[PDB]
Amino acid sequence: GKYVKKCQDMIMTELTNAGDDVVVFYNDKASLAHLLDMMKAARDGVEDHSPLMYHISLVDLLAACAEGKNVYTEIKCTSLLPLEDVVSVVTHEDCITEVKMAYVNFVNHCYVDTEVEMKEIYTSNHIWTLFENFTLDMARVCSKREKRVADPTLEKYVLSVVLDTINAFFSSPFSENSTSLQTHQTIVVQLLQSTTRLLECPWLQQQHKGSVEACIRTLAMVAKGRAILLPMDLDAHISSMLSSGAS
Amino acid sequence: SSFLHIGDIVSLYAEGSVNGFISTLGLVDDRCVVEPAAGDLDNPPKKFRDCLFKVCPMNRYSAQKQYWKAKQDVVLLQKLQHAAQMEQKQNDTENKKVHGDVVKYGSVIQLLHMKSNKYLTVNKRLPALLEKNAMRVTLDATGNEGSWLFIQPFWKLRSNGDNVVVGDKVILNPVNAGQPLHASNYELSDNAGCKEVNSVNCNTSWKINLFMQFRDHLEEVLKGGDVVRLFHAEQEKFLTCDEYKGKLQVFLRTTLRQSATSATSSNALWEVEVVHHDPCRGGAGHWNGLYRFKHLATGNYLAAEENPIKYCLVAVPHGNDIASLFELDPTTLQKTDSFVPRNSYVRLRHLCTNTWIQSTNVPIDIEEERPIRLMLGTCPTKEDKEAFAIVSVPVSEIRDLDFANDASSMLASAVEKLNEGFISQNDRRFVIQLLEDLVFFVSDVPNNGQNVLDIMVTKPNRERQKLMREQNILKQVFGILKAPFRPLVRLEELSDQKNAPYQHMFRLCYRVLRHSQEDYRKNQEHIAKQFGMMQSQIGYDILAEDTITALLHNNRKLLEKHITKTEVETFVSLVRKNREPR
Ligand SMILES: O=P(O)(O)O[C@@H]1[C@H](O)[C@H](O)[C@@H](OP(=O)(O)O)[C@H](OP(=O)(O)O)[C@H]1O
Repeated sequence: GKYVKKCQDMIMTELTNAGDDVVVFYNDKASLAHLLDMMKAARDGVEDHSPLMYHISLVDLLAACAEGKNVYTEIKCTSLLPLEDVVSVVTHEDCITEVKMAYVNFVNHCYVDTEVEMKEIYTSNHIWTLFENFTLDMARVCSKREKRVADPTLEKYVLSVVLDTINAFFSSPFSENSTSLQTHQTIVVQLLQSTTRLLECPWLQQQHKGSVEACIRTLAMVAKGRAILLPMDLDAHISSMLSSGAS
Repeated sequence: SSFLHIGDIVSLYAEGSVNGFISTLGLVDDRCVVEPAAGDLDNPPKKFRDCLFKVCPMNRYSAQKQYWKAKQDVVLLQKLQHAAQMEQKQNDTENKKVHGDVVKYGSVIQLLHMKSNKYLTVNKRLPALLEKNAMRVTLDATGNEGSWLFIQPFWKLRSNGDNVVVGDKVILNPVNAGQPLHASNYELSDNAGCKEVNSVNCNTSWKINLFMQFRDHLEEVLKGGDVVRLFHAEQEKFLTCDEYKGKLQVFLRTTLRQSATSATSSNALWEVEVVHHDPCRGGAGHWNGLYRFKHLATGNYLAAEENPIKYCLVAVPHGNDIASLFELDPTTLQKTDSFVPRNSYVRLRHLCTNTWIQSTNVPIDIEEERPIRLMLGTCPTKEDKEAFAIVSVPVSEIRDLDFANDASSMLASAVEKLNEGFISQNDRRFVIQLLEDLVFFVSDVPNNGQNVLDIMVTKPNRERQKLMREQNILKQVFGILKAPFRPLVRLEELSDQKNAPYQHMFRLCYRVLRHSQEDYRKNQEHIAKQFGMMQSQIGYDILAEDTITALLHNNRKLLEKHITKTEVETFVSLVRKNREPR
């Protein structure tokens, strides 16, 4: 449960100076199309030794390396993968849970939780598109639970990395001065609504319940005043949530 | 360009989503907001006095915080009070010693509101009123650990441990909250066009504009933004600006008192403005610098215009014209271009048309018997006898005048609302609260929860009563009394529970009227001029009876003139109706 800064540093430098042989990113249009085709062919699942698994493992390794609130590795990790490609791949109509998890983790550990301020994050619509996709995934989970049939992988994605990224974005010192919050009130409101519905389900575990409660509390705290008001129908349960949190 | 020093008074301009200066609402309200529509850097707002802040160094509040916590053991309490007093004295000594030291990036500084004399602080145990996710910032008279605010560069050119230069954007981070101040776009419902300021992560930057320098802030030298009185030696009279017959006019008011120095009125207060290259820079006036005169109440500036003497002195609404410009020729020798010392004889000269100010005995209000307003024209030549002496003014007078002006503004708004035939419940509550504060101010008694309707004042404050009379606050009270009836409210219907808050409002108004005429002949006569309307409300539970009785019994002449068979008959009828000993 500890991070070795030196190991992360050497891994990052070795990966960068090794070349395209070790690190492969489908950032090109043709490469993006090939990734889309292989992902569509992998609708049933991801093979153990398929190139998609290798790409997911590489993205996870880069995200883990960038972890630890450092500056040496995080800048290089962000440079390797820009936000535009993450939005293009994650926001595509057709996608898979593993790739979404990997990219969301990469964004959380290399963009949201950066040790050094970066202007390109909190002054763009990339993360707001990401948040609308998060709301869509939450709605998908709710609809699936409506029919009593749901995919565990999607639930895990919505519960583990989605909530962590939402909390990090709305709990970082550098995000307190977001300039596009006022123009993007609806989306955040939607997020809150989605979270509320996710908390309304009974199957949520105690640890998951606590994590969702913390995320809702952070969203409400950031949503106190932004030239916005809580809808009364939505506020009906937010009042109970606040009462429970105060207790 | 110059470096920033401790004690300098500078203006903060918000940069980001909303651009504007930091201002404070009216009354004793501690809320801080930003009004982009009020003005900008090119065109500062008219009420610029509310956008001035003074920089102060670190202040220790450990003993004060401990004493406050303990209060919220008599010997222990006394020891804590003594420790707090010693800490305050030590902090004052440190501020005096460290005065004038350069400000370095990354240091801790505090902002003090000169107009309100309250330190800005960020409360870490409560959220903002509007933006719940944000954090509240408020002005505190004594301050606390929240006053501490680290200053950091906004650009990459500067770094920690570097001098701060004027006209540069900086970030203020509270020591406790640790969140840059943000000018939230959330508009204030109470006041349209006002944006609340809170503490939350953002990219807003506060530009620093220098207005008054620690070296030039010496009280011994006249400085821009300071209010004084101009006195004429030969005439032994004071210059003033007043609305004679609906139009503002400037005149040398005559006094029948045996002591000219005691003939001081709030409306006769004048402020000195210095002209500099930067419109927001006042500095300290030099003997070779242009000067302007401003009215502390009406806001108009002194000027000279073609006299229907060739030019007569009048008041203009804006100082954006060379007419308002004036120069002070010293009567005696001066130390080259040294700063003008306070309370020094000077001669006013109008440089716009190259004419010299003078005084004449021709009244401006000849229409009224025994005129008091006197004309002040200009002469092409210079006269040594036309010398005006400067007199200092205590801060208490400025605070009282500002409070009176704000209260008069809200009372005029309330009168307008009442005349419209519809007043909101929130507006009625605000009016009632304002009348409550006015009652407390007239009574000069601390607000300790005692029934203000029965408030008791041992010694009336003559200055406060004169301020109320001259500022037309009593006229506003009379208008409030007369507006609902003129309808909105009826005297016979006051018994109904619906108009109970209106009844309490009339109650507070009558208390105000009674408390402003305690052993003061001028106020007594001013109120008695409305004897007819006061008697029109006789009998009803409004306590017009007690006010009328006190006012008329205090003065023999008023009782002789006003009381007649009709008043006695009304009193007999009402006592028969009620049969009460009162
Ligand atoms: O001593 P008394 O009998 O009250 O008379 C005072 C004085 O003689 C004037 O009537 C008046 O001054 P001005 O003529 O200059 O107005 C002043 O009121 P003021 O305080 O409003 O000036 C009075 O208080």
